[PDB]
Amino acid sequence: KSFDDQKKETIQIIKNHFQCEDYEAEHYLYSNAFRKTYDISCNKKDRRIKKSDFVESINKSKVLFNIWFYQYEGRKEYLRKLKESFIRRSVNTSPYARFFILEFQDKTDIKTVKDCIYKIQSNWSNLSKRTDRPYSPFLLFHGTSDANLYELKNQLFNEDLIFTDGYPFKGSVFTPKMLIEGFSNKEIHFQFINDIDDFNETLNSINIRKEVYQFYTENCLDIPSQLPQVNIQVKDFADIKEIV
Amino acid sequence: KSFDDQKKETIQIIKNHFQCEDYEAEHYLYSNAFRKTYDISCNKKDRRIKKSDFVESINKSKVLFNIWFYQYEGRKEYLRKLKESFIRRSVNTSPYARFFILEFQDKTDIKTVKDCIYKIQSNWSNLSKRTDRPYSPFLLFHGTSDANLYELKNQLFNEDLIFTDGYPFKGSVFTPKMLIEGFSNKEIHFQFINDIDDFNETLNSINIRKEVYQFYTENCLDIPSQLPQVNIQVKDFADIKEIV
Amino acid sequence: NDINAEVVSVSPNKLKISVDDLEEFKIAEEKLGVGSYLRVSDNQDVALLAIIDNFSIEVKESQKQKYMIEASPIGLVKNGKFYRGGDSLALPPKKVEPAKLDEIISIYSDS
Amino acid sequence: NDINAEVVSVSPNKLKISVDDLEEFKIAEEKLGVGSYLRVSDNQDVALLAIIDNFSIEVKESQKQKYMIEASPIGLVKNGKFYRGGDSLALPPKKVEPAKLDEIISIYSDSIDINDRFTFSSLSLNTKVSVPVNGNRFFNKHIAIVGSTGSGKSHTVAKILQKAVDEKQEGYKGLNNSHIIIFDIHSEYENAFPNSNVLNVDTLTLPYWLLNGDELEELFLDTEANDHNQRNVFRQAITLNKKIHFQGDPATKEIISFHSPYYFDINEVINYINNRNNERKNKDNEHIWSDEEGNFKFDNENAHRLFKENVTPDGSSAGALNGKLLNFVDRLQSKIFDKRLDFILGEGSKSVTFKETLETLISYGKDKSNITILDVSGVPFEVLSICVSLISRLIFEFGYHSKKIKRKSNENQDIPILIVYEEAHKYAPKSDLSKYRTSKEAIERIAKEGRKYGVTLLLASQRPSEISETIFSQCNTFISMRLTNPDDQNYVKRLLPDTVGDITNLLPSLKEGEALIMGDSISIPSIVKIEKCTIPPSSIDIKYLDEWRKEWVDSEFDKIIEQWSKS
Amino acid sequence: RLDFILGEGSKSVTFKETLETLISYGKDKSNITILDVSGVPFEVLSICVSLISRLIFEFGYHSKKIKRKSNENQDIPILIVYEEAHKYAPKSDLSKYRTSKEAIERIAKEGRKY
Ligand SMILES: Nc1ncnc2c1ncn2[C@@H]1O[C@H](COP(=O)(O)OP(=O)(O)O)[C@@H](O)[C@H]1O
Ligand SMILES: [Mg+2]
Repeated sequence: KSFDDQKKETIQIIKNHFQCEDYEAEHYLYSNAFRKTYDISCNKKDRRIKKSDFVESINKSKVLFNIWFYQYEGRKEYLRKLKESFIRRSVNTSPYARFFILEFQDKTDIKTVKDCIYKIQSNWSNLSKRTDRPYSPFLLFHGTSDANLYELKNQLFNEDLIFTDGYPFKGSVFTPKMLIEGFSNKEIHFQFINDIDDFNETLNSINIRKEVYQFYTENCLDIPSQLPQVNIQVKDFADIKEIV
Repeated sequence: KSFDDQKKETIQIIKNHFQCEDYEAEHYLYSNAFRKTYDISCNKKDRRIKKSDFVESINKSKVLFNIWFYQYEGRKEYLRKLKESFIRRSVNTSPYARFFILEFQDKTDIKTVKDCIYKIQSNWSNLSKRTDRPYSPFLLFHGTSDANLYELKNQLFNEDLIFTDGYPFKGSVFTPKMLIEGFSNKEIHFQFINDIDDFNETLNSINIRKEVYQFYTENCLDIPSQLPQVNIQVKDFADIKEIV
Repeated sequence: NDINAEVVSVSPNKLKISVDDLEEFKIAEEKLGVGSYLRVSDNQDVALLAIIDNFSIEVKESQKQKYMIEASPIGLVKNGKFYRGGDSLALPPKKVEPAKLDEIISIYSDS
Repeated sequence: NDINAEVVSVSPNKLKISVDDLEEFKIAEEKLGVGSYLRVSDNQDVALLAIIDNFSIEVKESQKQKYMIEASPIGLVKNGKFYRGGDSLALPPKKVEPAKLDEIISIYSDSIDINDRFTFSSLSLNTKVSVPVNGNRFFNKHIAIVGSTGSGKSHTVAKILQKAVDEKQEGYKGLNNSHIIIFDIHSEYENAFPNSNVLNVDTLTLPYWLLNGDELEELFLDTEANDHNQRNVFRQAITLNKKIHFQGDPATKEIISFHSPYYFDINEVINYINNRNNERKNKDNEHIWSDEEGNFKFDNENAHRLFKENVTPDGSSAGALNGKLLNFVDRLQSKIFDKRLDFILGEGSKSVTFKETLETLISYGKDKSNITILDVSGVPFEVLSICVSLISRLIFEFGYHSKKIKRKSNENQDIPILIVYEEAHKYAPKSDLSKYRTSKEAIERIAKEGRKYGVTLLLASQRPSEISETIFSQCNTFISMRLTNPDDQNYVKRLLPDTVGDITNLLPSLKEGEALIMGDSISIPSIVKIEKCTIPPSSIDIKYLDEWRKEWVDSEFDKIIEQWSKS
Repeated sequence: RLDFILGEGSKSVTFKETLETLISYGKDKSNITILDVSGVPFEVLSICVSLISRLIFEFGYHSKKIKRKSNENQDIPILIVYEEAHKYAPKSDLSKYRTSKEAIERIAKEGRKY
């Protein structure tokens, strides 16, 4: 039972418990189990916990950020294992309605988050002038002041990254059909969902397959469970660009 | 040391100190150091000079003329040396906003200035009708009277060298955008910037990569230093035809 | 951008690439040669490498430049690991740029 | 839906299909590639199935994407049963979908009976469907496995043979009936078949007296010289030597000929021919000799005395064959004295038996195995054609004589024999040179006639173009691993029946272990993925870089020189 | 001109000394042995090439006879460089070059395993 030998054993007993795949047994189920181990290290009055509580708590839809494998693998190695495990690409990525929910604090500057938007826009969109089914990413930002959120939108428009938010003029109600039309618009680079209330209104108006790639640091939303969700907890916004 | 030994150690002190390349050391920093030593030795006032003072005296954005490098190799060999050092060319010439600042003085014949303009026009322009990216050089002249300056432009117009200067009609203010469309205009052979105040306004209207080539005899204008610069001193204006 | 190339036709073993914009000329001289390697993908994670086989740059009096590149899909990369294959499909149109240094190195070093 | 394709044009053996929507992109990735299967119908019970020959996805500025699929109808599926044949006609338009797993399974599981299926590979595009072949028609008609070096040709050869050995009938435990002979030039199959008899040059004793008339003359005589006197004395020395060593019924003794497979001593034959080179006659044209027992005259009763070297000629004039065999005798004993030919011409061939040699070749001796591996790596290349021709003819004639027993007993042949020819172009080249002539005709007679005598081929060669077209055409099963030589590609295209669009340029792009099987054994020519060898054909070869990296060895050089002097 | 092959030194030299010369296992060990055959007469050049190529191959042939007897990992791999290989191994079947043809073709066909 060495360091690597014990790591192989806990993966197999996790795979026996859930009868699930091996890509998320090591990168999603093992990482959440280790986080709850150190979470109960502060108050350690409980050594015998029933499997209906401890295993239920770690089997969330969220992939929590582990600091020890962040230090043991490294910064580049940890983000590389989040590439091959959750954000899997093909040569021929299909036109699906992809939703990118990113967590915004006031301490994060605009320039870093811009570099994530051009990373998301260049990788998750095909606005080619010859294509027949163009797709554009949907971006949602939350947890921030409206002044900081409107500031990011202004500099995105000035550098020729045209987007839509369902508000084509001042005083407009949130018309969601600009977002679906902007999804298939070759001249709209990405969509910009303003807040939580516009996210659920948009989902009922799309009939094609929808995927959600949430990336958070502190808080995460209770988005509905029928659509595919891919949630990664990160240390900072600069790690999202090397993940997507 | 013999004559075949001490010259190729004369550059190695500057080359290792500044970590520079081959062409900007033997032709740009050695030649200025040779000229900066004679004018301090022929002077019978001061001889002592600090090595740090001598560093900043020769490291100016200027290729100083050297008299002793004119009869040692000849007229043809010196201009050949200055040709391939700073005015290196490729098979395909990029559509860049090249600015040519030539010093016009009253002792210069209009004809000798004229064949310099056709040499620049035939070298730094592709006004073919099949170009999707046409380009044409910018010409700037300084140090001459406006009566002699306007005389040069009038003779260029009679023999069908069509140019623009930012003044489309009499009494016009300087619109710099006439120089901008003339850069992409196939029927406009070159641009004729009148004075230095017209030159700085045109630089802010260019967003593509731009280069500056200055050829002077006594006085040299100051271009902002972020641009690529070629400032070469010559004996007379007739040398400029054989280096560009 | 530097080069805006794009796949316009796909065969079982043949790729036709149209270069729409070439703002940097130096890419055409070195990176778009006869035997150079192109990466064919819409994302920087998984790509399809093709070697050029032929090209044609035709210019007309008022029309835009018609730069066409003919290529053949020798293989595929995933996260910097090259897999030599055959008839892996790239649905057109696909963004085409010259292959990076680490991608060309991984063709010869991985085997 | 996910896929919206339909047939826009038909032809006798050819469909043009236009993909109109392609909503789900992974349909095009794995189900619309070249060699995939399409269901072409308007209902869900009667349909045609189609291989994909070619496709073209044009995309332009404003018009729709032009995805055209070039397909050829391979057969007809009716209510879960597949019927081969392109005779059935689809009137356009017909809705086109990718074939389901059950439809592709029924393509290969209907033309072959449940007891005639020989599965050793799966389909390359769909792993979940296995591709059986008609195992009777797989082996009874000769097999040719071709491909470049490093394509997996030897792993595919072994995986066919391991599945042939491991398969058994129900109700018995022990070895099965299969008999496979492998000519191993690179010594790879020793590790692949651990519990099998392996014969290299050190242990395999091939008697020289089992060589027939053509092979004995090929080994010793010169075809280019074509000397009738040298040929005649060689035959009569060998024929007499076979008689005097015969220990049996005198009736069998009289029918012993030059070509009859009986033991003769090659040293005595050299002595007799050297003797007749020293012939002297008297004035009555009779060659007179003197030995220990006394004077004697060369005749049929006294010609056996010339096998002894210790005889002297006694004649006034030079004999009939005097001074005509000096070049022949020097050539004759040059082959004998060479130590590289000790397995075929040494003292071990004296004590071996004709029955024991046959038991050695097909592993019927004390140790019996289905696989016999002939490691002919140590065979010198000038007798590789001799040794392959000897074993192939010893097996074909055993296969022929097996049938002639069985027709007297009114039975079929009990044992069939497969021979595997690795590097098959060296034995049987396209060139008509005489140095590989004898190995060509041995493989010729098995390719042309061995089908009826239980002797078949497995031609495994890197350069199929160098193989003779006459032997390659007699093969009916064709497995192509990967051909990258354009001369090799074009030759195989001219040697592969029909199958346009499948053999064209798929062969350069085939991955390792990925093969194209065609012939009467398989229902349709298809690209398959040969299943992995758990026990691979590893050849122990010298790794020069690993040996050159280490220290310059000094103790080894003294040992090499001294044993060279010892041997 | 033929003193190297037919002189008094050829009679006095031993068989072991020849393989120390062709392989550089003598007094001064060397990774590369350059046989400068430019001075060799052209009529005997195929004879010298075939003699050396046979001797080097037979050294590798008897290398393996040691190696099964001792069962030792230590091995001597030899690479032979034939500059102007078309004249030592021609397509023509003339007797002037069949000696050097046969020695090279033995190395090309059997020398992989030795
Ligand atoms: N069916 C297969 N599946 C996967 N890999 C294979 C298969 N067959 C062969 N290989 C690989 O291909 C390599 C080439 O082996 P092989 O084809 O036997 O060589 P050759 O074609 O020169 O006889 C082997 O090292 C083996 O690992
Ligand atoms: Mg092999």
